Amino acid sequence: VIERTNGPKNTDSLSFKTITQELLEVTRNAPSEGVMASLLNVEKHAYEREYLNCIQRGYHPNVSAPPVTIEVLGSSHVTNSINNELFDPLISQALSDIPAITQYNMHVKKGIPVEDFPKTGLFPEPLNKNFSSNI
Amino acid sequence: TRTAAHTHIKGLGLDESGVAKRVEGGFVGQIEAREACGVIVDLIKAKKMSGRAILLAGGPSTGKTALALAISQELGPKVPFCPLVGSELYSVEVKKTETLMENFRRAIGLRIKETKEVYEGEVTELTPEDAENPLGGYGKTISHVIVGLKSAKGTKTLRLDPTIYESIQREKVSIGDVIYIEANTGAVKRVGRSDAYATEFDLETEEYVPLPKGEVHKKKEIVQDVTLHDLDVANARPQGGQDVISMMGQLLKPKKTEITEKLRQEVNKVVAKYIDQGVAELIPGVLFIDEVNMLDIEIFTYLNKALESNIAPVVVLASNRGMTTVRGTEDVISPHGVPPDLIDRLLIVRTLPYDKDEIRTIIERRATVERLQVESSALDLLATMGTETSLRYALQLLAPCGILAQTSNRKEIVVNDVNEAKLLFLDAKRSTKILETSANYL
Amino acid sequence: VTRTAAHTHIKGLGLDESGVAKRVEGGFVGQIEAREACGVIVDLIKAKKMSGRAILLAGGPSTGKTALALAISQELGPKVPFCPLVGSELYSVEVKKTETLMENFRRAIGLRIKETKEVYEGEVTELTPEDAENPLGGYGKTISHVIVGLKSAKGTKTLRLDPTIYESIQREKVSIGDVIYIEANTGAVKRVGRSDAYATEFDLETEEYVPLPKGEVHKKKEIVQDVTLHDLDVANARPQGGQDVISMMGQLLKPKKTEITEKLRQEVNKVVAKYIDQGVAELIPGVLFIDEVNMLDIEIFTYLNKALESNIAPVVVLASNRGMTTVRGTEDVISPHGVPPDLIDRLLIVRTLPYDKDEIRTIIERRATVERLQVESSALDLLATMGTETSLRYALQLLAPCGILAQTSNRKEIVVNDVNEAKLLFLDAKRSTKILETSANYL
Amino acid sequence: SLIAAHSHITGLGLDENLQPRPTSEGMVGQLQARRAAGVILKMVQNGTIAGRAVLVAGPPSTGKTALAMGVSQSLGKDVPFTAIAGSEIFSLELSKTEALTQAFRKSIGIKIKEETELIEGEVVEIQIDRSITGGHKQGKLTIKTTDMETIYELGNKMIDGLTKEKVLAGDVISIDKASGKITKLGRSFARSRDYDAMGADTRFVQCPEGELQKRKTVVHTVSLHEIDVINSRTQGFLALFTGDTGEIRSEVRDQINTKVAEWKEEGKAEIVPGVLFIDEVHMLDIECFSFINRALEDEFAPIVMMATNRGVSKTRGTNYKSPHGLPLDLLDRSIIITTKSYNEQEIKTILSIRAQEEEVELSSDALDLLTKTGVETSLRYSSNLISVAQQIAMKRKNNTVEVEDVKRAYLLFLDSARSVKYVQENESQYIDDQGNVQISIA
Amino acid sequence: SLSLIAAHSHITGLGLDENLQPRPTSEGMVGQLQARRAAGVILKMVQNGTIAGRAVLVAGPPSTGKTALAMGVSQSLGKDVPFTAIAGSEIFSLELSKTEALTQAFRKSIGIKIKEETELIEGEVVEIQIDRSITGGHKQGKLTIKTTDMETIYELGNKMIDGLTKEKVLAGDVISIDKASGKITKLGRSFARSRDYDAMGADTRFVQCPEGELQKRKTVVHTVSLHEIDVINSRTQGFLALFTGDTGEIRSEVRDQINTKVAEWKEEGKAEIVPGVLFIDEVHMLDIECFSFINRALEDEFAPIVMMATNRGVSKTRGTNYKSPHGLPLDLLDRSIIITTKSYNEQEIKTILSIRAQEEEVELSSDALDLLTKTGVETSLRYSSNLISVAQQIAMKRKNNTVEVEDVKRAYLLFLDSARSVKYVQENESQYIDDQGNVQISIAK
Ligand SMILES: Nc1ncnc2c1ncn2[C@@H]1O[C@H](COP(=O)(O)OP(=O)(O)O)[C@@H](O)[C@H]1O
Ligand SMILES: Nc1ncnc2c1ncn2[C@@H]1O[C@H](COP(=O)(O)OP(=O)(O)O)[C@@H](O)[C@H]1O
Ligand SMILES: Nc1ncnc2c1ncn2[C@@H]1O[C@H](COP(=O)(O)OP(=O)(O)O)[C@@H](O)[C@H]1O
Ligand SMILES: Nc1ncnc2c1ncn2[C@@H]1O[C@H](COP(=O)(O)OP(=O)(O)O)[C@@H](O)[C@H]1O
Repeated sequence: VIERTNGPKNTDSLSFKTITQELLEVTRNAPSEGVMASLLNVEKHAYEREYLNCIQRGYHPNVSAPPVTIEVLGSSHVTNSINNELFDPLISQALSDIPAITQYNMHVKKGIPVEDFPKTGLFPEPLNKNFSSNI
Repeated sequence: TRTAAHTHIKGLGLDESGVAKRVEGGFVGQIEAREACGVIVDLIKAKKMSGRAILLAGGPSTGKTALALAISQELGPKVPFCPLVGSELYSVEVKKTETLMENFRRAIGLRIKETKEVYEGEVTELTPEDAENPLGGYGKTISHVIVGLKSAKGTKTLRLDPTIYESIQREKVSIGDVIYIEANTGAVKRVGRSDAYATEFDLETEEYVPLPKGEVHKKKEIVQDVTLHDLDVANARPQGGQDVISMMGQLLKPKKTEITEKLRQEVNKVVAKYIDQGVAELIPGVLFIDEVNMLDIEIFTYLNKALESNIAPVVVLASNRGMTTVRGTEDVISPHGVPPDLIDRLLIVRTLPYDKDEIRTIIERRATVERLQVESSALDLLATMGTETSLRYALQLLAPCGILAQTSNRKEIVVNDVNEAKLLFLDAKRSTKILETSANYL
Repeated sequence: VTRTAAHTHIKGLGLDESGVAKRVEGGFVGQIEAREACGVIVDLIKAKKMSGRAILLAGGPSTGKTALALAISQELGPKVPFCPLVGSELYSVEVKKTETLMENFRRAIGLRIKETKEVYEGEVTELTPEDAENPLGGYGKTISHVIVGLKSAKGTKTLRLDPTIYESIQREKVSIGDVIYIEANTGAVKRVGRSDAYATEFDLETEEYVPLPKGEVHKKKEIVQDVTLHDLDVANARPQGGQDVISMMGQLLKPKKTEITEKLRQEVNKVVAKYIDQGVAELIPGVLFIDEVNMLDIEIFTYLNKALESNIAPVVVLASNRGMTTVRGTEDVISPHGVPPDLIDRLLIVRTLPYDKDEIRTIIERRATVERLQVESSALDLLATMGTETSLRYALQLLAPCGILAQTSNRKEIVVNDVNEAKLLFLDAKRSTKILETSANYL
Repeated sequence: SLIAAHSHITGLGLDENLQPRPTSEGMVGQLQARRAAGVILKMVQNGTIAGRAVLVAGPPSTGKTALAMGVSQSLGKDVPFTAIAGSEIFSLELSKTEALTQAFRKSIGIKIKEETELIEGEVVEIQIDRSITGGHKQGKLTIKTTDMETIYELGNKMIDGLTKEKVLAGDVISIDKASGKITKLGRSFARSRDYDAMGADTRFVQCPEGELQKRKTVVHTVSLHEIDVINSRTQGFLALFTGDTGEIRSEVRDQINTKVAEWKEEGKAEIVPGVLFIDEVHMLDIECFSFINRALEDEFAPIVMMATNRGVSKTRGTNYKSPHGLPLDLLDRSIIITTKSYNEQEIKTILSIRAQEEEVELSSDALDLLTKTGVETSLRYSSNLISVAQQIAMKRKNNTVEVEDVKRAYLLFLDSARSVKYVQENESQYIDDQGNVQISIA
Repeated sequence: SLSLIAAHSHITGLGLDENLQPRPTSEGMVGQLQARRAAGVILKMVQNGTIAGRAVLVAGPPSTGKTALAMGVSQSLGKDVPFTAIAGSEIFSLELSKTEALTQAFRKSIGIKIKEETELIEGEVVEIQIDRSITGGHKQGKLTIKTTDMETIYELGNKMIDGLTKEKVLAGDVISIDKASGKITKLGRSFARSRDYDAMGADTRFVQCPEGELQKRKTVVHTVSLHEIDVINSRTQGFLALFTGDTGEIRSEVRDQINTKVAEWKEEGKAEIVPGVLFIDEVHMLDIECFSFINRALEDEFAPIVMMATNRGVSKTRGTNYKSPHGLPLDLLDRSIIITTKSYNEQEIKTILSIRAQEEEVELSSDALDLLTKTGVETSLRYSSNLISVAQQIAMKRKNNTVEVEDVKRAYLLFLDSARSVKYVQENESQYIDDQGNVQISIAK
C-alpha cells in the first residue's frame, strides 16, 4: 500500500476503465458549481450543511492499553525484532510527516530530490479538532 | 452470427394508432398480449407514473420472455432495462432487501449535458518567466508561464498561471509531448509523445499518440448517461484519498454493503435541483423479474413496501405456476405463487397456447433465421412432431438435422434427417417412458 | 416540562429501617412480600461478599416485575453497576451467544482506582528539531531530537523530545503559541488551544483561547476512575492507546467482537488482585438483569449453569411470565416459567401477585398525578372499573388521549364524556379480537 | 418527483376542534380513524410522553398507509419520521435487536444551537506558505470592505477552501466561521489583464459596505443515531452513508445519553421526539416483539405506529396462532385503531381524486363504470385502470376517457378473480404443487 | 510426468469416421454406437460455433459410460477450446451465491482469441553507459548487450533508463527487451558469474546465457475467457483473485461493459470468439433456484453448450417436496434433448476389461479374462476392473509375470463386492450399529 505508485500502462491491453473509474477521475480537480462535481460531492455538502466541524465529543474510552509485551530472558535478538516490529520506520514515517525546515535542509542543502523522499502524511484526518484526542 | 433461442423478435410489430397484425416483427399470433404490451410501452414512454407492476402469466413455451424482450427492443437502447431472475436476490454478502433496492435503483436513468473548453496539441515551448523584482531567500520567482501549443492546421501560444508550473513539473511534461488543458481547473495532464518523435531511440516504453486534429481551442458539448445506482455507488465509496484506509480498500475485495436511506435522499435532492436547473432530465426504465415464483414472502412484503415509492420504475414479472404454495409459507395457496397483497397491486396479462399452423410458422421462422433450408414435407413432419411433443423440442432439433444434412453433402433437410434426429435425440415423454419401464436405477 | 414513559413514578422500594414495607410509599402500591424480599436481596448485594447468587421474578403480565428490578437499581445507587438486558439481545451475528453472556457477566463487576498521572503542560514557545546525518539511510527516522520550550505560570522548562513522542506531537498539529498537555503515562498529547497572551480577533478557525496553566510544568496528580472488568478486557483485546504501529493501526480498522480467551481474563484478574493488594483499588460487584428469560434456549441455560459457579459472577435477576412452557431449543420437555429444572434448582423464586380494584384506582390516581392531569372523581371511578374490566395497562394508556380531548374542548379537568369518547375512538385487545372473529376478509 | 400511490394526500384534513371534514386535503371518509390519528398527532406535537404503541388494523385496501402518510405530512419538517417495513430487520450484518435499536434511535431528533460569525468582503491580498511536499500549509488573508481592512490568519481547511473555486484577488467572498463554508459571490474589480487559461466569467457585484464581521445564531437538527455512529469510531461520517456501523457497544450509547442530558441542562440542545412507523409488522419474529416490549419502556423512545392486515394468523417464530399475528404481551401495551371498508360514494370520490391527480379527464359514464367495477373488484384495480384507459384514449386521438376505453382496458387486463377462474379451468397447462404439467396439445 | 493411470485414461477421443459413423472399437471406446453418434453431432455443433445456448442431457444407469462419453468429447475437442468440468456439489459456496458461482462457471467456458507480435532482444548485459545532459531533462543511454555469438550497441530512451533503475542490472544479468512493446524483464544471473560473489542471496537465480541470434521474432496466440476479464477489471490488482478465488460477487455493469467491448473488438477485428462446452457432472443435486437460473441463463448470446449427466430414476428434486424424472423439473427438461445410454453385454464387457488390462500394463491369460468377464456379468464392471489390478499384485507376489485363474480366485476371496457385504450384514446385524444406535458388543450372552 505504502510503496504503490501510479505507473503507466500500455493501451493495447484488456484492462480498460469502468464507468465508475471515469466518474472518480472526473471530480479529482473539478471546481465548484459544476454539475458532475456537485453530483459527486454529497458527503461534503452534508458535512457543510450540518455544521459538523463545530460539534463536540460525547464518548471517550474507559481504558486505553498498549499491546502485550513478550519477553525472552537472556536474548538480544528478540528485543531487536520486537523494536523493529513495533516501531517500523517505514510505517511510522508513513503515518506522520517531516518538518518543513528539515525538508528544506534535505532538498536544498543536501541535493535530495523530492521523489526520493520517504512517504509521509497518510494518517486520516479526524472530524473535528475535538475528535483528535481522548483527553 | 450467433443465435440463441431469440433474436428473431424485432419489436412488438404494431402499426401506429392500432393493433398488431398476424405475422410482424418475428411474432406469430398472441395478439391481445402484444396489444397490452404496446399500451404498457406507450405508458412507459409517457414518463409520468411510478411503480406500476405488470405480471404476465401462462403456460410454459408461450412467449412471456419473448414479450419482455420485445418491450425492451421497442423502448430503445437508451431507456434502462435490467433483466433479473428471482433466484438472484439471495446473496451471501448482503440481505435480499438491499439487493432488491439496488436493482430498483439500477433501472432509473439520467442524462447530463456539459460544455468543455479544451486546449490540446503538441508542446512547442515551455518558458517559465521570472519576475521583475524577486524576493530574497527564494529561487526563480515566477510571474507567469508561457507555453506554446501546436496541433493540426493551427498553433497558439498561451500565458498561464505561475501555479500551473508546479503541476507541469509534477506530471513531467517535457518538449514534444501532447497535453490536454481544460480551462477552469488548470490541471495539466499528459497523454504521450507525438508520432514524429518515435525514431530517435531504438528502445522506449512510451507509446506515441498521433498529433490531434482540429484547432488548439475548441468547445465540445458532451452528453453523459448515468443511472441512479451509479451515482449511489460513486458517492458511497470515497474518492482517491491520501489515507491508509482508502488505499487499503482499493486493493482488497470490493465487499457490498447496506446503502442507507440518507445517501439516497441526498442524491435524490441534488438530482432534483439540477433537473430544475434545466441541465439534466430523468429517464425511468423497466425492471424485469423472470420466474417471480422463486421469491419468498419477505421479498414480496418488501416489494409491497417499495412499490409505493416516489422514484420506483415499472416492474414486469412472469410466472407459469397455477394454484401453488407461496415459498416461505406452509399453508398459503395462491395463484401463480404470488401472495394476494402483491396481486392486488398489479394487472394480469394472459397468454395463450398456439395451434398447428402457428407452430409451423414459428418453426419456419426459426429455420430461416438460422440459415437452414427445409423441405416442405420435412416442415410438415416437424410441425406434427412439435404439436405432438413440444414446440421447444421441435425448435431445438433443427440444428442436428442441419448437421446430418451437411454430413451427407447436401444443403436441404429431408424426412430421413428428421427421422434420424428423432431416433438419436429423445424428449421428456419418451425418457419418462423408458425410466418407468426399467428398474435398473435408470 | 419533563418526559414520562411507563415508569419514573417509582423512586425505590419504600421500606423503613426494619425492612417492613409500607402500603403506599416510594411510588409503590401493594406487593408487600415481594418488596420485602427485594429489600433482603438489596442488603445481600450491599454486603459485597457472595458471588453467583440468582433470583427469579415469576408472575402474570402487568403485575410489577420490571418495576421491582428498576426499584432495586434505584435503591442501590448509581455507583453500583447495573446491566439491564432483554433475552433476545444475546443472539449476535458477530460472535457466539456464550461469549456475549460472559461479556455481560464481566460488565457488571465494577472497580474504583486511584490513578497517578505524570503530566507535562505549558505554552509552546520554541519548537526546534535537528536532523540525522543520513536521512536516506533506510533505518532510523529523519530527525533525531526535537527541542520543545514550555512556559507555565511561575515556571519555564525545556525538553528534548524523543521522535516517537514527536509523532504524537505533530499529529495534534501544534505550533508556537499553543497551550499543550502531555501525558507521560501513555504519550498522549492534547492540544488545548491558542494562548490568550497574543491577539484574539485575527483568527478564522473558531479556535478556543485559554490562559496559562497554573503551577509548574512538571506535575503529579491523583485521579479517581470508575472502570469495569469488561473495559479492561476489551482494552487488552484490541490495543489502542500506545504510540507504536499496532496501536496506531488499531484505531483505524473497523472494530469487531472477538472470542476473548480465558487466559486474558486470568491475567486481568491477577493484575486487578495486585492492585487491590497494593491498596489503591476497591471492588464493587453489581447486578445483571435479564428480562424476558424465556427467550433463551437450552445452550445458554447450560452455559449459565457453569457461569453461576464461578467466583467472580455477580447477582443475576431474571423475570418470566409463563406457566408451563416447553424450553426453546427442545421438543418435549416441560418446565415451569420456561426455565429448565437444573437451573431452577439454583434459583430463589419470588412470587408476584395481581392487584385489586382499589389498588388499580390508586395506581391510576398516582399516574394521573405524575402526568400533571386533573381527573374528576366519577371519571376516576369509571377508569378504575375499566381497568378491572379490561386491563390495567389499557386504563393507564387512555389517560393522555383523555387529556388531549379535554384540552381541545378548552377545559382542564377530565370528565366522563372524554372517557367515553376515548373508549369509542380507541380499542383494547378483547374488542379487536371480537371484531376479528366476526370479520369478512381477515380484518 | 413522479406520481406515486399516495401522492395526492397533503395532511389529515382536520379543523381546530379535531373534527374531520368529509372531503378535504386528499382524504375522504374514515372519520373515526382520522380523528384518532389527529389525537396521536397532537400527542406527538406535545412532546411530553414517550413510548406509546399505536396499532392500525383492518382489511386490505382500507387506507392504513394512507393514514400514516397523512400523519407524516401533517407532522411537518424538522421532526423525524422513520418509515420501515417488517422485512428490513433481518440482516446478515447486524442482529435483530441492534437493527431495532438503530431504527428506534433514528426517530429522536436533537436541535443544537450554534453561534457563528459571517464575514463578507472583497479580497485584496492572499499569501499562502506551504512546505516542499505540500503538506503543512499556512498563510495570511487580507480582506476589505468599503470601511474597514483586516488581516486574518489561515489554517489548512481555509487554504483548502480557498484553493478550490480559486479566488483571484478581487472577488467578493462570504465565509461562515462555524461551518467553514467559502462562497464566491462574484468579481467587483473587473481586471483587464488576465491569463488566458481559466474562464473567470463571474458576475459583477458591488463591494459590500458596513461591518465586516457579523454575529449570527443558527440551529440544526441531528438524530441520536447519527451521534452514535459519529462517536463510534474514527470514520463514522463515512459509515453514516455506507451503512457499515457494526454492532455499536452499549457504553457509547449510555455516554451519549449522559451527554445529551448535559446539553439539555446547559440550554445548548433540546430534544425533539418523532414517529417510527413499522408497516407490515406481522413479519417479525417473537424475539423482536420481546425486544420491543422492553424498548417501549425507556425515556428515549418515540411514538411507535404499527400497521397490519392479518386476522388470526400464526406468529412467526412460534407454532400457535394469535390475533393480528402479535402476541398478547405486545397487544396489552398497545392501543388499536380500527379502519372500516368503504361505500360506493367514497370509492367514487377516491377515483375522482386520483383522476384529478394523474391529470386524466373522465366522463361521468366512465366514472360510473369505474365505480361499479371498483365495487365488484378491488379499489386498487379500478385505480390502476385509469392511466391505461388514458393511454388508450390518446391511442384513438381524443383527450377524454370514454366508456369504450374503460371497456378495452377491462378486456385487456385481468382481475385476481378472472385469472383464478382461467387457472381453475385450464389447470392442465400450468405447473401445480407437485410439478406436473402438460405441454403438448395433441 | 505428473499423471498416473486414472479411471478412464485410455479414451482418446470418440471413435468416429469422417461421416460421423462410429467404429465398433477405436480410440479406446467400445460399443455405445448411438450415443457416440449423438456426441459426434454435438461435437460438430461445438466446432461450428454458430449455435449458442443448447442443453443436452446424458442419462443412463450407473457404470454405463456417461462420464466416459464426456471425457471422449473433451479429448476429441482438442486444445485451446475451454472445457469446464464441475460437479453439482461444488456450487454450494460460503462466500459466493449459487447464482454467482453458476455465472462464473458459465463465463469460464467461453473465450476470445488474441494474436500479438514480439521482437525479443534476449542477451547478457556487458556494460551500460548513461549520458546525462547539463540541464538533466533527458537521459541518454548506450547499452552493450551480447549473446554467445555476437554483440551490438543500442541507444536508450529515458523510459528505458528509469525502467532499468528498477529491478536493477549489474553488468552480467540476462534480460530481454521488446522493441515495439518495450517490455523489460530480468531473467537472472549468467552462469559465467556464478563463482564471483561467494554467496547467492535471496532473489537471485542462475540461468544460461542465450545463444544464437540476438534479435528474434515470435508470434504468440492467447486465449482469454470472459471470466478472467471480469476478474481483472473488477479490482486494482486482480490476478491474485484469479489464482486465489477471492472474487466475491462481481457486479453486473462491468459484465455489460465487458460484453460491449468484446462485441466492439470482434467488430473491429482485434479478437475472435472461441466458444466451448460446460460439463455439469451429477446434476441431480442442484437446487430449484439453480434450475430456474439455468433456464433463464441458457437464452443469452454469450452462452456455451451445456452437457449434463445424471443417473437418478424418478427421484425427488432437491429444495422441493415432489418427485420428477432424472431429478430435474419439467421446464428444464423442456429446453433440452436427451441422449440415453444402454447397458452392456458379455462381449463389450470382455473388450472393456481387455482394454483396461492393456492400459494398466497387466498381462492376463484367456481363462482369467473369461473368469473376470463372468464376474463382471454377475457383479458390476468396476469390481472386475479393480480385481485385475489387485490380481496383478498377487501374481507378482507369487513370483509370476502373468495373471492366472488362481490369482483371480484369491482376489475374489479377499475383496468383497456389494452383494456379499449386504448378505453378511443382514446375517449378523446385531453386531453392527443400526439406525437406532443399538449394538451388541460382547460375544457371550
Ligand atoms: N409468438 C411467437 N412468435 C415466435 N416465436 C415465439 C412466440 N412465442 C414464443 N416463441 C418462441 O418460444 C421460445 C420460448 O418461449 P418463452 O418466452 O421461453 O416462453 P416461456 O418464457 O413462457 O417459457 C422462444 O425461443 C421464442 O422464440
Ligand atoms: N405496585 C405498583 N405500583 C405502581 N405501579 C405499578 C405497580 N406494579 C406495576 N405497576 C405498573 O404496571 C406496569 C407494568 O409493570 P411491569 O413490571 O413494567 O410489566 P410486567 O408486570 O408485565 O412485567 C408498569 O408501567 C408499572 O408502572
Ligand atoms: N381516505 C382516503 N384518502 C385517500 N386515499 C385513500 C383513502 N382510503 C384509501 N385510499 C387509497 O387506498 C389504498 C389504501 O391501502 P394502503 O395505503 O396500503 O393501507 P391499508 O393496507 O391499511 O389499506 C391507498 O392506495 C390509498 O391511495
Ligand atoms: N464405451 C466405453 N469404452 C471404454 N470404457 C468404458 C466405456 N463405458 C464405460 N467405460 C469404463 O467404465 C468405467 C465406469 O464408467 P463411468 O463412465 O464411470 O459410468 P457412469 O457414466 O455411469 O458414471 C470407466 O472407468 C470407463 O473407463
